[PDB]
Amino acid sequence: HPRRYGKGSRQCRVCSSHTGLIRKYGLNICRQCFREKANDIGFNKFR
Amino acid sequence: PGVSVRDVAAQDFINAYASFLQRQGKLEVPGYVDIVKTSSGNEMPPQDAEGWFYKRAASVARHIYMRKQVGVGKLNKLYGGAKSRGVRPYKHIDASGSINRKVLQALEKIGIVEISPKGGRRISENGQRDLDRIAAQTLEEDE
Amino acid sequence: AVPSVQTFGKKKSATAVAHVKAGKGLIKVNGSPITLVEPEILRFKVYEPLLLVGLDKFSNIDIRVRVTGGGHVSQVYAIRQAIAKGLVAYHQKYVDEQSKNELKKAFTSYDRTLLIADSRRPEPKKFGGKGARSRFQKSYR
Amino acid sequence: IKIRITLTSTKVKQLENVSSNIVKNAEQHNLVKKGPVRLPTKVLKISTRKTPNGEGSKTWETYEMRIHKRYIDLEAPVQIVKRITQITIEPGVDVEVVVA
Amino acid sequence: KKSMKDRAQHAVILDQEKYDRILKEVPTYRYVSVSVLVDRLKIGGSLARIALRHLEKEGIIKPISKHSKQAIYTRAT
Amino acid sequence: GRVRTKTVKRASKALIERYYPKLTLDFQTNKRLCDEIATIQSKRLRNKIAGYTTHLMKRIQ
Amino acid sequence: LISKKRKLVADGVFYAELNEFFTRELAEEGYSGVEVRVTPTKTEVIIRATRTQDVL
Amino acid sequence: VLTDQNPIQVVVDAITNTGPREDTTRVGGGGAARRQAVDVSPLRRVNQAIALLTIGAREAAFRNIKTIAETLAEELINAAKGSSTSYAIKKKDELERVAKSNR
Amino acid sequence: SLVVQEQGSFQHILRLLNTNVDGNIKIVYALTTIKGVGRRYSNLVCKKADVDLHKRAGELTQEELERIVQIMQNPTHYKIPAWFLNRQNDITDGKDYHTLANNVESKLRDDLERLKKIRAHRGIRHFWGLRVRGQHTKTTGRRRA
Amino acid sequence: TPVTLAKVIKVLGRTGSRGGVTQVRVEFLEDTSRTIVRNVKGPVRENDILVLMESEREARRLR
RNA sequence: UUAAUUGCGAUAACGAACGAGACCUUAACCUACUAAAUAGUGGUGCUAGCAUUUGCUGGUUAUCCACUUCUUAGAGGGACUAUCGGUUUCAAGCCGAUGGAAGUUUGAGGCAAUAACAGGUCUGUGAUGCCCUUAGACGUUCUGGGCCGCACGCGCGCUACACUGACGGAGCCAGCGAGUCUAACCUUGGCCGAGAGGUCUUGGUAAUCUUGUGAAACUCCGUCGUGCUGGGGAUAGAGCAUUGUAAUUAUUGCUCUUCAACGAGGAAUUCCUAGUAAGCGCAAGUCAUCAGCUUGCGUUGAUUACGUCCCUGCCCUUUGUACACAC
Repeated sequence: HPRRYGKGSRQCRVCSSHTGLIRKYGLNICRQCFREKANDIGFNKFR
Repeated sequence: PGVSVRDVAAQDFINAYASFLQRQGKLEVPGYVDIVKTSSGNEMPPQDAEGWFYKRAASVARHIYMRKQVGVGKLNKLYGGAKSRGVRPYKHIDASGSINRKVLQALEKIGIVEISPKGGRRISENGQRDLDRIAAQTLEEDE
Repeated sequence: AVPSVQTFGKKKSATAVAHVKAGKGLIKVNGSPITLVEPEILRFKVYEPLLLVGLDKFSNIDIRVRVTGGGHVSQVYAIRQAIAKGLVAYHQKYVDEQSKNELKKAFTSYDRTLLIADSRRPEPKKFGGKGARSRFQKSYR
Repeated sequence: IKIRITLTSTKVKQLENVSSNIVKNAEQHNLVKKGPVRLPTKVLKISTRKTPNGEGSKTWETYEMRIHKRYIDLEAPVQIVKRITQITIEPGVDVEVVVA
Repeated sequence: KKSMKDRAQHAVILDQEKYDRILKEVPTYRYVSVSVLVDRLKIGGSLARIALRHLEKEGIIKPISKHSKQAIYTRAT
Repeated sequence: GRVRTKTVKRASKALIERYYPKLTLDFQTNKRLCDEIATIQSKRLRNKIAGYTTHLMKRIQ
Repeated sequence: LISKKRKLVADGVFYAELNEFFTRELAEEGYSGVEVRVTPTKTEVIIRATRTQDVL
Repeated sequence: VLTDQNPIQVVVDAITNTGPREDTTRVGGGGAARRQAVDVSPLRRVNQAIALLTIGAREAAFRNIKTIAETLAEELINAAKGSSTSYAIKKKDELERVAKSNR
Repeated sequence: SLVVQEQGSFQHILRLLNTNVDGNIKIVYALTTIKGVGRRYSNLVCKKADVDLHKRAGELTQEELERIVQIMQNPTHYKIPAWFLNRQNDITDGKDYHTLANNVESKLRDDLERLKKIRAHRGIRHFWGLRVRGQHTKTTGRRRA
Repeated sequence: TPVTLAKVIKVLGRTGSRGGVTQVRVEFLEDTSRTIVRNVKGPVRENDILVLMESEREARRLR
């Protein structure tokens, strides 16, 4: 299929959503699955 | 007992050295004299239109002996300033690269400093004896 | 060997390590002496530790202080504590007690921050506000 | 043979057990060395909104990674590249063996 | 009401008809400075600095203590 | 609000009724002695139980 | 080769991907937990479950 | 240079002179508000006294050629000696007569 | 420490380039009064004419003002690197020009009159008087018409 | 300006609806051992010195 | 009495539990222990200069030697309100003085009880019940517009309304964080150009290289002048570049010119008790490019309270209720 993209055609790794991405941190996922994942990123939660 | 620039004030030293180059020794002619802003954040050329260069040389020569290994790219952010970017808040803007490059190339053949490896320039002995002797005479000019 | 002691000072972001040794009695910071640290008003403020008992205590003692970090007034606030603490360390290393107790009581009875580090550190900023103890505009109806 | 052992682990109580252990193994025979350096803790800052949608207050959270890294340096001939490579590894602890 | 202003006329270039009176009217002044010259002698701030420097050249007044945009002065007493 | 709570109060009079002639009006050795009594987890709470125990011991005298 | 930061977040999301996947088809097999061990020349993954012989 | 006595003793004398002694308060009443006048503590006296000089010289040197260097200088001597022309003394008597009316 | 006599040559009113020029102020900033010349270009011409900078506009001779303003018509002949001119690489000529105080509004009228004949997006709204640079005017700029 | 010197020993409490007024017990230096109740704005405590414009008044409480 | 059913004490109650407290982290001190060229300090060597007469300022990883005080957290210690005098059945509890890092639970956060909203979300989910569509499909996708459009009214925000200033030259000091592998990020140094920007290389997968992020607010030298003016750049015109398949309703950056309202904003309203507000800047989120926003950090850093329920609200006790979907 004729397609160009190549300018930010990145979706969520775990849910394939082109909504707000955090990215530049090794996760490239959405905020909601980032919330309901737990114990993997920033789990310490001292603060 | 041996006087260096550190033992004397910064302002009177760079003024005495500026008058030294004003009167003795030819620094260079920039070509775009008193038609540039000496930076990008500014919009007015220096009021001391006939000068601003030999005192420019005095400041950079003092600092290149103050610091050890810095380049023109570093000199741009050293003498940068906040720019009134219209309605936007003030942001730091680096100085003009050509002005800092021109004065540095002006002073290479003078001998005030020599090219250093691994980046930057390192002070030569010919260019620091005079840079240090001027401090040994500038503190006695008051009396 | 060489008789030398070293102390250090603190500020909001300024640290002032001081090197004290017995010599011809010199004072300098960053290679520049005391009368050039460029507060241009607080010049007397940094003179304060070394003036209220005179120069008899600095006849043959070289002290050198290196300062890094902090604001301009914070930078100036760093040397006075370093030289005062270095003065105490020299009093604690080479000279007798009768001179030491008089020196310290003159320091403490006048000003606290000469030897007492300030523990008033900035408070972290809170969510929903520009500052630590500031809140956004509500603007309801 | 400049054997350098680098440790990277998150659980602060765990790599210290490893770091103390390798020092004990390196203390055997003579195997001159240096003590454990303490590098700054690289705290990671991930900031997300608690609410998924726009409803609610502007509530913010900061999830942090506290990774602690402490390497050691050893110098000895070829026996130690065989008598130290024995891995005292545990879950959550990563080791990086670099020579020379 | 906010009527039209007076358009203050502090001097910006000196001239003989007004250069002569400074040496005769400034005397008998206990406290002198740059500021009093602007609002009383109707002269510029920069003009006051050079004029006072010229007037102090004659060995009558001395800077004593001076700094940026400020000075203190006192007549011969 | 510098007010004591029952958490330090239940442990205090329990210490007194069983381990009285062990401690003294002293403070820091009271902290050290607390290690030699039934184990307590937090050292921050140890700062308060030692501070409380001497407080009753001033009153009893 | 890659940065350690990118390395310790890559195996994290690797562990998150595996932990999610085990619960998808081994939910009815008494899943408890999955631990990943990093070792040279070999990788160790252990699943905590109840019916060991049924999944064997 | 002018009034060659110690300036710090002059500003102290100015503080004593310009420090208001009594002031009025606020009373609810209901529907309309009324003011009752009682005395003022010396701690509030000095704290208000310094402020009156401060915001009395701010507008005097504001939008004018005169700088704030001598504006504070002329205000403090006027308050110390007593001139009834500066802002500090004018406000001091204004509250004195306000308290006198509602004494 | 310079003392200068101010004889009757001083005048309170100036008239250069067929426009009203005010005196009694610095000549460098007195040239900015005349439209079409800004603060930056003012000091370039003042120093190119080799005239004193702190002299007032009133105490000025004919030769100095003539030398100052003769630059404006043909500055390119007077060794300027030619990046300050307001009319550079014009569509009609392609050369670098500096429109004087009276050709500034004539030039943009010609610029506007050719935008109107072409009926471009940037020209129709300019005739309408609305925004052409893409700036938002839905909630800003209400009190201008 | 007829003024009288006033000496304070005891304090009653903070009064007023806003709470910016304090009930303070105050005595007199001249003709001592005489008790008169007076109000005050600024923070006060024992062993302070105060000056009153008038001496013959008595206000119980303020709003 | 305490911020706290937080404690004393009284008491048809006893025994209790959750929350708070407790707990954890961060910012604080350690010249006490292990310490450390991916941080340094001093000295010994090489080398440069100033007065040379005694010193000072420097540079140098294969020139080494000693140390961790300044830089980093590991085990740890350290203030619990500890003493006096006042107040209290003189019990809880409160106030003023001395070492200092700390006497508003050391400050600030995290977690944060039962029950409820018929508060928001089917536009996060390959989690969704029901209804609808299911093939010129409401499925996916391609081209071009739209979410930016103004007769207008409102809410968070930035420049302001100039002399504690504007402008240009000198001194010019921080912290948080991020950064490329089968990809192309941060970019140092040299050279060219006023500027943006362009070329050749160097160092780094990171306390090491960007980066001492040499930032700004700041002070020193000058010009200006009380003038809708040198404040202010809305408003437009032309030219120089970057991002990208494409940028026109200027993406954005740079240069010149045009130089309007705005001259301290009336009802009313917002935040605030110390490094706090406020002034100022930096890193990150959105990003191929674009901060006037937000999240974190840093610089300078006030006056005013140590009180009250009067307005706006909260908790406990008593009383009244023709309310109970509950003023």
